[PDB]
Amino acid sequence: GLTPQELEAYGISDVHDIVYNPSYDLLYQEELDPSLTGYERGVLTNLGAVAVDTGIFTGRSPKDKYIVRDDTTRDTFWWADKGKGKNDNKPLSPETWQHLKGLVTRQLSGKRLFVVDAFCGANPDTRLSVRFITEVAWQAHFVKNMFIRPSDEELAGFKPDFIVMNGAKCTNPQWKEQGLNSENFVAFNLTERMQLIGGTWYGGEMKSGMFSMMNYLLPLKGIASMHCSANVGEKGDVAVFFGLSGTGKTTLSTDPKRRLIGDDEHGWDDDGVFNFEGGCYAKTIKLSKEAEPEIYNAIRRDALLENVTVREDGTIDFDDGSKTENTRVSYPIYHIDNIVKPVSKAGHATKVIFLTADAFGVLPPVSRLTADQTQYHFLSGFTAKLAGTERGITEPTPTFSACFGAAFLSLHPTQYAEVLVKRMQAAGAQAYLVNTGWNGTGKRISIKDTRAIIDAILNGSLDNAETFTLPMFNLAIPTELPGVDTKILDPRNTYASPEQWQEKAETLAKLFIDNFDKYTDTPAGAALVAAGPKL
Ligand SMILES: Nc1ncnc2c1ncn2[C@@H]1O[C@H](COP(=O)(O)OP(=O)(O)OP(=O)(O)O)[C@@H](O)[C@H]1O
Ligand SMILES: [Mg+2]
Ligand SMILES: [Mn+2]
Ligand SMILES: [Mn+2]
Repeated sequence: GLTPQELEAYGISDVHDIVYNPSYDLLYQEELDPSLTGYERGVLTNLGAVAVDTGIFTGRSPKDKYIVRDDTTRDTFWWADKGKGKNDNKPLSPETWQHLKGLVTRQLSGKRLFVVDAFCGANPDTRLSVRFITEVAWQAHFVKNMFIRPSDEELAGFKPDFIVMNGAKCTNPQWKEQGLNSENFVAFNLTERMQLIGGTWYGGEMKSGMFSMMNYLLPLKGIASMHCSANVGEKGDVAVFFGLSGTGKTTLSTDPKRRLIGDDEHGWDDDGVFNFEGGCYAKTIKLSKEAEPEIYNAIRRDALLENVTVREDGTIDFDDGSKTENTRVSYPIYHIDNIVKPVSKAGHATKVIFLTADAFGVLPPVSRLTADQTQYHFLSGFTAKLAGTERGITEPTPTFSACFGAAFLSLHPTQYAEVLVKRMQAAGAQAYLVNTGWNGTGKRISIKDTRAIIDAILNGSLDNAETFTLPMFNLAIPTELPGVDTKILDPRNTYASPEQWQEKAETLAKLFIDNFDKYTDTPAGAALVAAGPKL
């Protein structure tokens, strides 16, 4: 356990009630306490899982993310203001940090506090020992699910390496005078080894905050740090699935034929690929028990639903995105039946899958990448969406996010690329581009077809298939694949003619070219242009 004087050390005073390492049973009764008000309230669903609303913030707030610039961070961080590409790593002063710390520590003072000790990183040599402090039971539940739950033995010798103080209920009235974005804040200090959260209740800030910290510390020690899911076959063949939010990393890694290593966040060291987390954070929008039975089955007692609409009878409307499109459920990883255990890690990845949801309907469902294309597409980090749907228009809107996760990058995209390539080359890994998004049907490729594509990548079918070169993007695509619909494999087949596809392909290529130009300020970047799409 821990004493109230141990919290004083952090600046939190007069804490009468400390709930250290709350059990799942305790979190359940806390959440369902009928006297809770506002966003603290949990409701019990017919699936046995507790549902909560995360408040005004139903996703991350990258515009409120700040990192203290000091002698420890100055020369290594990928700062928002240093002319090295757009990012959310906005510099914060030590003085302004101290003000934010006072807000949170005063807010947590005199309150009933939940303290969750956990690990970020499956390996003792590189894991953070994180102490999370919160005044909201469901927030403690979120981190219990999403971080590695220490054994009783590990708890006895637990020494925090990082402190996360969640003061969601407090705001910053000085934000205007302090040059900040809003009264809310998601702040990091690498000198004091601390994250502070104010204003936003969204639990994801804690998950993505610690990921940002691993993304900083690990590649500085030669370890790749990756926004990917990962799984392993019976033979010990490991695959990682990169991709932006909504591209299928959680959906497609949850494959009953494969043992799940992890959902979202992985390191790659001398020994192999290892999960940072102790749980999975699935999307539930339009969730289908038939399409995703394993994810659906995971939704039960100890899972935590977010922003879903719950009917009066306790049933959930998974289709209802009224509160948000970003409806989620966290659950501890063992809610998945086939997982790597007791420790979430395996060997070196030999299959590297880049997932993308191409709203432009240009990209093939699968193509095997060249070495240079792998690098080009990794730095590009493309996905798109239909932004106009609620208005009855397409509005395909592109996102280029370096390393398929620029939002969590603490170092230059190039540093992530370099270490990924080093690990890939030593392992003889191969890379694949998968479009889990749209084609000329104006509809998304089915989950079934995509799963059958993944099967073909993993089992070697794709590697041994006859291929030809898709024009413009110069992508090796197969003529056919076992278990896959042949028509869809060539992105041109779902339009009236190849020329209608070409119109869209030219548009998309120009976006890639315009976007990549920022990487050409170096000889290696400039050399990668040849691997990109060509008009
Ligand atoms: N062909 C397809 N392949 C994969 N997912 C699909 C497909 N068609 C529809 N989907 C839906 O797209 C979403 C993919 O979301 P998923 O949870 O895998 O995102 P993610 O890549 O894990 O993102 P995050 O980093 O935010 O966790 C799900 O809602 C899934 O039901
Ligand atoms: Mg996911
Ligand atoms: Mn007192
Ligand atoms: Mn993610």
